[PDB]
Amino acid sequence: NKLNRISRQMLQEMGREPTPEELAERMLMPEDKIRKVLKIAKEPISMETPI
Amino acid sequence: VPLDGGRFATSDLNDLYRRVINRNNRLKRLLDLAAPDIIVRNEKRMLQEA
Amino acid sequence: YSYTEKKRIRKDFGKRPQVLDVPYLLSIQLDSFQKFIEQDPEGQYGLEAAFRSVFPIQSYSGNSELQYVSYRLGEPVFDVQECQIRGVTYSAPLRVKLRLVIYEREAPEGTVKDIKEQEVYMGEIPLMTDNGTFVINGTERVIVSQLHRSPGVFFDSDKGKTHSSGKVLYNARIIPYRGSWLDFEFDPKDNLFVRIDRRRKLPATIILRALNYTTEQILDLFFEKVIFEIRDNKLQMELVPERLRGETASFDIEANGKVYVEKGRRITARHIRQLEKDDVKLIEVPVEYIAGKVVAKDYIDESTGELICAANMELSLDLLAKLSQSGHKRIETLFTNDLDHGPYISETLRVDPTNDRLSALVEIYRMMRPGEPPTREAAESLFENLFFSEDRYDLSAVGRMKFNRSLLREEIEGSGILSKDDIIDVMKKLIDIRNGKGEVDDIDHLGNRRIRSVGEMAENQFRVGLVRVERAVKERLSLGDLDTLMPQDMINAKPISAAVKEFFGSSQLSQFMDQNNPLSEITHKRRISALGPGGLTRERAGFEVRDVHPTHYGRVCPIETPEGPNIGLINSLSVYAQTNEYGFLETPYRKVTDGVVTDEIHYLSAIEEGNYVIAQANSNLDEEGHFVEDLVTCRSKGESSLFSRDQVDYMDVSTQQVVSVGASLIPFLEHDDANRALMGANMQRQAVPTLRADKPLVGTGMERAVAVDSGVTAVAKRGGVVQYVDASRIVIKVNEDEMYPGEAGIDIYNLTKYTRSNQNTCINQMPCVSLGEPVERGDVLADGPSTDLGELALGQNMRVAFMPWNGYNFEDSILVSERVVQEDRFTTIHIQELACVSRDTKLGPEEITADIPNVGEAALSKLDESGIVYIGAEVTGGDILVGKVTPKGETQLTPEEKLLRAIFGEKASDVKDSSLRVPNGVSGTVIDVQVFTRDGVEKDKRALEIEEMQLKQAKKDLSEELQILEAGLFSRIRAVLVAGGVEAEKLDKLPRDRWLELGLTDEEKQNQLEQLAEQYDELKHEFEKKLEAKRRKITQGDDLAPGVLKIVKVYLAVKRRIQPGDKMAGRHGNKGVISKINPIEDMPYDENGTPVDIVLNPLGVPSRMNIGQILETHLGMAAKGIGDKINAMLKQQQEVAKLREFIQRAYDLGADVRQKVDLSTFSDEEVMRLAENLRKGMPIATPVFDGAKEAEIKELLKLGDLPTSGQIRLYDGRTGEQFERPVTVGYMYMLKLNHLVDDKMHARSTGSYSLVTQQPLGGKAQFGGQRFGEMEVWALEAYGAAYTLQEMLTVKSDDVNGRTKMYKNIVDGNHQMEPGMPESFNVLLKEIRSLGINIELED
Amino acid sequence: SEIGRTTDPVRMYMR
RNA sequence: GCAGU
Repeated sequence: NKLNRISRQMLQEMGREPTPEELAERMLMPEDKIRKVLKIAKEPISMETPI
Repeated sequence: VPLDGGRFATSDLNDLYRRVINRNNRLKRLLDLAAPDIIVRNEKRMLQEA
Repeated sequence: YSYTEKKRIRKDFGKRPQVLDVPYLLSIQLDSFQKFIEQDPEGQYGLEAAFRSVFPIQSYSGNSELQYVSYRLGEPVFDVQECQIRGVTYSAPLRVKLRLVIYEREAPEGTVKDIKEQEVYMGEIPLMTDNGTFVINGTERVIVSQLHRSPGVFFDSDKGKTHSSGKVLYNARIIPYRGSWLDFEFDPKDNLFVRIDRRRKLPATIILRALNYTTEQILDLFFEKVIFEIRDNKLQMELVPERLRGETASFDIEANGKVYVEKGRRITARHIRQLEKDDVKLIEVPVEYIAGKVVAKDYIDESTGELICAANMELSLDLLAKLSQSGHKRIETLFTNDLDHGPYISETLRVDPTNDRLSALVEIYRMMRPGEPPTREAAESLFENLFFSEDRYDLSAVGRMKFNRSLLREEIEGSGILSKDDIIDVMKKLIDIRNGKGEVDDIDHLGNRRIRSVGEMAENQFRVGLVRVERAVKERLSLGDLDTLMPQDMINAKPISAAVKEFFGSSQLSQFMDQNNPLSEITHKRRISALGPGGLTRERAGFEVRDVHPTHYGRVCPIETPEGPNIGLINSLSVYAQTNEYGFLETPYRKVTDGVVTDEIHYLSAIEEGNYVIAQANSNLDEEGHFVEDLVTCRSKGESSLFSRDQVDYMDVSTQQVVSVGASLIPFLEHDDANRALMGANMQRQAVPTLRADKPLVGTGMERAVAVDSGVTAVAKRGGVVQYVDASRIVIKVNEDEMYPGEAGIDIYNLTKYTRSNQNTCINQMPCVSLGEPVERGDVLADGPSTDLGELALGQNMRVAFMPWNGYNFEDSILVSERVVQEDRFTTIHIQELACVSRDTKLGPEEITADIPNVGEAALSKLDESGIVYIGAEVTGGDILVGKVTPKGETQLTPEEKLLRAIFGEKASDVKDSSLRVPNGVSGTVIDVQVFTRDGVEKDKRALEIEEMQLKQAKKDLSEELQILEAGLFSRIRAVLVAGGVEAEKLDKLPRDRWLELGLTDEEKQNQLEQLAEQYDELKHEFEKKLEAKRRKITQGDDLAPGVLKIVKVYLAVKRRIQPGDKMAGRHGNKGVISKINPIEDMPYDENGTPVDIVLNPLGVPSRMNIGQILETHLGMAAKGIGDKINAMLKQQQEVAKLREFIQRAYDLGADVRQKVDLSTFSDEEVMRLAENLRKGMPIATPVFDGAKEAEIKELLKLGDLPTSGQIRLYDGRTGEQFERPVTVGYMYMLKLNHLVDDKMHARSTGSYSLVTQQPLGGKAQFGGQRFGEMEVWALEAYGAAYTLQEMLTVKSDDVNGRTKMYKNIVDGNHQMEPGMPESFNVLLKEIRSLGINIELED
Repeated sequence: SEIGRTTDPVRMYMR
């Protein structure tokens, strides 16, 4: 949630989605922690999703 | 099952079962807490509809 | 004449002089999106209107407001091509200048405390390229236009579909643009009923009582009163005469004069004429005349305060004698004349239970939200928010226009919400239609049906995003921190960006572009679609919306439509068709003032097309303009008939006005059946571009328009002279007349070389001009795919013979000679990207490496030291393209291979070969390799090599365009310097860098020198500004998906030659699969030994009556026959006078043709270039429905010394003996369609199986398995094939222990099965048991 | 009353 | 969704 809020404010101030290597410096967490957090936050697709 | 792109892919049955178990454990909670009848009636209705 | 179209002139057999040139064919998409994004001062279109629709956003209380100043579109981060390479959307950032106005706490009028304005960023909106396509996640997408029902009111009926009694039931329906539907209808007993959102029906007067009308007001609105001023004489009755129209008078009428009609007679209009001519208005009626009459007013007794008769109550004699005691002189009564007037409203008010506003609102609430207890201020807000709130209902400008036009109001403009009188007028027109005083609307009339295009759908989705933002801003302005926040702390860009993003990427109308040839694109952009959000569903669309209405004439093609489940739901905009300012298709017509058909053009829509009489385009007329015939065939109301010359109002503007740009390319369309024309128009869009484009010898003249209006070609923006031509670029030195002051005056055109289309074909631009030759504005400079000198060339002119050949052309098969495969005619290049994605697994990273375990050393021969293939490497199926390994663990090998490891000692590796290999059957050249590396991952030697190549190429291209432009600027400087104070023999020694500071005497041209020097300096500055940006875009990281480390994309370029199985076609619906590639010596051949290229079947002509494919052949014999003469004159090296004479005879031929090619003005060099371009057959133009008559084809055959019957005697190639009858031999324009047998053939023995059910996987991409479905099981049950069936069920799909045993038995030489229970049945028993049901197996 | 007119448990809760 | 039979 903190990551989504911070990336929301960064997108609002610089007009683009922030890279994890600047999202990690607006926060104070290591960049690989931001990478694993971004890898975690996804919800599973339903297998009944039509292609 | 994990898709190769790191994301997962589930069946809708896991979502429906997970809803059932959430409402059921909450009903057991409310029955232990001696909640008012409005709340336990609403929870029984939600478990029935889940 | 031209310069690009006198290289080779297509002889035109058209006879009607064209009055309107074909418009820009992609103006639908481009005009719509331009209206979307461009700035609107008056706020009517696009983004400005969507902002003013929502802003200003006031708070819930009114202490603060968020208003909108203006918006802006940022610069896109990446170019179109960079977005296609990096797989990102080509969009522009929406920078909106907002303003937060905050007041003091208690202000008199809302006097402000502070204003804080700043430029918030809300979302990115995808931009449309200059060809009407959108690059969305790298793929080019086309948002197809939608044909939906126009907002308004529509009166319709069911024609006795209910109650089995033949009673037509009428219904009015108010459809808003955005809002809730409102229906009125008649039930089988004439009670008016209302529905909202198609839920269960209320009586219609409940909504009249929801409005504040009482019962007497309702009866006053929907009726006219008959008044009984009961004088001394029994029921002295006031009367207007016409009320007596058509009824059986059982009472006599006596009033100071004649007894007019005896009792027991029906009376006619002459009796009413009698009663109104003798001027009787007040009569004497019998006492029982009130028995049955319904009172109109609420009659009260002022003596006792009690209402002695309620309104809408049937007066009777006892009730009449009752209220007559109260001393009431006038009795008002609803006048209901049957078959002219209806009891419908009164008999409806007799049904509803509500008698005042609150009870009606409560009934509407119980209808709308059932089971929720209604309160007063909840129901009276639900109803006011249904139709009468400007934020929850919109009858838009087109909706208000159609609404007022239906009810015959005078205004075309009004409010977007309903009103009392709107609903009253809809009910009134429905009652009028019930009384026979009107007619129901036609729901699929193209004036009741309108075009919603990309720039309106995108604005709708953007407004959806803005209201999702407005709710959050209203939730935010209701807080107490309003003195510290800026407006960008309130705007989440993700609602807007998500709405626009899902519309552009994942809508039904935003479709993956069909990019086979230029025609596929140019007819996918002109597509109309009844489906989509807010449209039909292809499964629930009846036979009538799928029909060709009489109003598609000139607006929608009748021919070009799909053939599958959605036919007539996907339409194609006709050639001249346009859209209204409201979105109604309009088509152009020439006004016929006094019989002189004026060249003035008026665009008539479908509703105003029926008021006029409109002559055909085939109607003959002299140079004066008058119709030379006297009964002109015209279209009056949707029906066709003959009219006098004086009646005719308008005339068609062309003969191809009715057909689309795909069907206007079919030559001799007037001789094909409409089914075969549909098939041909659909199969032209599937032809793949061959190696060398070949123009059609028989065309229709729309080739140039289709090839130019699609952006596949390079068209000169300004005229000039070709300074430099090259396979990769064309540099044009612009003429002095066309260049601006302070400009280099040089146009560079960079050509697209060998890139992938959406359909994996090659799109590749070849320069058409030569070095030094002059070009004009609009001249085609470089061809595209399927383009020959600026014409649209979708195939090749194959010499066909119509004869049956030994059964090898049986049932629409094609026999092809080997000289079509030799000459590489239908060889097509196909480019495939293949991606090797090195991901980060949880056991460790996968690495792109060249030391692959347990693979040969010869397999890694084509990989470089970095594990990736070389560019130029000829690969076949199975070869490793990108060497990759995934780390694996927990081997746990069986004891036997454990012993095997113990004996030989080859220890297994920790990595698994997951490399990217060429798919089986594919064989081609690697032509490009792209490596995208995640930032932080160190680049391998190949990525750094590709980057130094990219940086060298970017720097070299920018330096070369700077050298070109600066050379042009210095040539312009030298031209200005010699215009006065000429140093031409001094300036040639002075170096080019010294000419700027050379002060010339300032008459006026020193201003020119100032502007040219300033242009040169800012060119030098812009070169560096572009080079540093190119360098930082090259050397920057890639925003890959989370989890992947790098992606290597290998671009194979396969050359598919023609082979048995490949689907070939013509333009007349004559498809066919090649059945044999016959040797040259086996083909039939004429008396001169020329063999036949393709042998088609005569039996495919007469039943499917595409006679055009015969005439195209007979004329293609004529065209090439001209060429074979010019070629002969080019081999004897005849003088140019004889060539000029013969080419003038070939261009003069025809019966009053509209073109005049006068070679008297051609220079001899231009005649020679033309004759060199005509030595392969003279291209002929047969426009659609005014093309070449058969007599002209025979005259052209006589000119080329050919048999005028179009038939020669052939000889068998194998036996040398003559075929007993003359054979139709000629030149048909054949097309190789994209259904290639290489992409069709697929087989599996075993492979991957599905996960839940253990059956094989789906298709040839997942290695397939063919569905042995239900009808095939019935086929095996109809035979006694019990074992074949059983092995199709058990040991080929699902018996998991049984299919491995079957494999080991087939391998061990024993064709025997041991079938068990299919695993799908165990899945079924487990899924039935997960319901509360106990299903078992008994024994 | 409104008993038996709805199937939504949200509406029954609010009722 | 878009095509092919």
